[PDB]
Amino acid sequence: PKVVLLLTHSGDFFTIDRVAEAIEKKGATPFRLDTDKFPLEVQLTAQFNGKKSFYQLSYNHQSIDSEQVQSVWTRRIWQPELTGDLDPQFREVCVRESQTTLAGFWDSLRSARWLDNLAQIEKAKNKLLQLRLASEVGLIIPPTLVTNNPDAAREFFSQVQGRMVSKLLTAIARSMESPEFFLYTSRVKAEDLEEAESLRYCPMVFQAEIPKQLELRVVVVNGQTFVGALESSQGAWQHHTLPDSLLQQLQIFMANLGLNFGAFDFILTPGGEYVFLEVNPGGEWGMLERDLDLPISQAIADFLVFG
Amino acid sequence: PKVVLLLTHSGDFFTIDRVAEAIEKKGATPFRLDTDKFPLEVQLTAQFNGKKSFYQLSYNHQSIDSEQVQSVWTRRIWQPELTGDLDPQFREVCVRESQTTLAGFWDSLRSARWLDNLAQIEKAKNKLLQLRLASEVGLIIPPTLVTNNPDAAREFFSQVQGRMVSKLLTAIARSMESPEFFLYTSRVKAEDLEEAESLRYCPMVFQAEIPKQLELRVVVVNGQTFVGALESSQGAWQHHTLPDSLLQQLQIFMANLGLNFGAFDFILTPGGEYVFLEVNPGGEWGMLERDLDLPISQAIADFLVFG
Repeated sequence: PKVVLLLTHSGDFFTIDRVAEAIEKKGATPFRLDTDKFPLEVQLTAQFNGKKSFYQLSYNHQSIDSEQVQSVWTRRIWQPELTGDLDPQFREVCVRESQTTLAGFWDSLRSARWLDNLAQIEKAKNKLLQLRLASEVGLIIPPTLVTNNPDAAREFFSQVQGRMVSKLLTAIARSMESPEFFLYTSRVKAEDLEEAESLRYCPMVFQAEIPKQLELRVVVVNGQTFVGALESSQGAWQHHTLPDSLLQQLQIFMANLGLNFGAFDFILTPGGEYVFLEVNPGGEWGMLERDLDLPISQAIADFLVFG
Repeated sequence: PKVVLLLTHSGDFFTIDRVAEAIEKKGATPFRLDTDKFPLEVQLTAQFNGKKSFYQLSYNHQSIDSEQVQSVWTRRIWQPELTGDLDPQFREVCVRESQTTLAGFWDSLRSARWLDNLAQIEKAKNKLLQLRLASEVGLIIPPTLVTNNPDAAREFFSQVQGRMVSKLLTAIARSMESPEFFLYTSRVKAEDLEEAESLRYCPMVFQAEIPKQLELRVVVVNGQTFVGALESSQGAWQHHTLPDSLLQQLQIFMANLGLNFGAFDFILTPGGEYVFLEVNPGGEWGMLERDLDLPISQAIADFLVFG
């Protein structure tokens, strides 16, 4: 009942600092676990006899056990950082046992309050489920195809009435002066071919390019909503008010993903329709808070320390 | 409402044949999807406009769409078979988009009856959660340690009263005359060191060796139980009756994993105590059915076609 576990990457700064400070101003104690640093710099131990099976965690000369953890913040769950040119089977077993051990430790925290529960996060990461559920709840989506059939993709390029089509893929953005990195959906233009031997029969996600006057970033924390907008014309986030009908749909989308935290990307078309693009793959909200003074970290701390 | 989807590996024979035939004797139509053959030989397509977003599946010149699927049998969910010496980033994207596309297709079958639902299976695969839950429900487990702290492992070797300790790892068994393969937990004896540079800080699972007069394979299908035993002394499965107190604990274990199908490994000690070892990692039941005429496939077909 005495620490808030904050799960991040070791190269994360602004968002973790704000949440961590908001947590201690509330009276609680945060503990930062860089998940990329397991297993090289983090030790986990658990013993089972049918007694209590609790876990002990050590990281940077600090240590906690699982009954101390009262809430968990899933800022970033990263794959194990493994250094070098390791033999492939040794590597495969290290990575698989590391993931298994971590999953064992997350299960030992099942009674803490999670923002958010890992099973929800893993499911919600899938863009195809997002689109299916968004359209079911009444959100507008861009026409979208997933296929490993080149014929079906060829046919899809003709049904987008007459617009461009892009391929979609999650990527990491790192440069741009600031020393932080972001997860974002890259959009390469689709100009066909049958090459890419190494991707020949591999499925891809294709989506109709939609015209925008605004990009929206909608961050929802436990029923609080925080909205930034960018004017689009090839930026600084600006305030924006969403209609309540859209907010109600977002909550139904969010409760069907089992999530209490979400960052959503929308566009507003010239015609004025809100189009859902995706749950932002990195849950990225730091620019909103600083550029606009939106107290997102406070709402995060509030959920973690008081529900 | 017109096919039972059977998810297997393309090198699976006995178990899929029995279930498939039991299904058609009931009046239903099975459709075999070898998941290892996606994406090279299986085509998946889905289109989203907010209309219906259904999926089309083709495999070996047969095709179905997701509204035809009434039930799904998760015999084997295998990673994508990818052939060759592919460029690592192309490979990484193919594999990640293949998994994403498959997960999209499984979501489109969310209204069919699953044996078992994939979220349960993925969670239940974790041996550490199995042990935690087994001891909570009152099943006896062998003393077990997971750690990447060599000191903690050293200490564990002294607390097993005075028995041998093995390391545990999931592996694939393929030879032994018969042309099928099995998932099983390998047990290498623990004789320490600080080498294995490639596994130096990597967690491992250590377990006290327990004496056995019997190994048990307990297969449960929708509240029906099927038990095989092997006499241990360095075999042919033989009948065995479990006490009802153990059966009640198994059902509580199974309902806490959200599973309607499970293959469990136990040992019976010389002293006569049933010790839980693990949910059999491959759900392996084929030898039981043939060596002992236990109608496991019939119970599987029955669940899939009628609930």
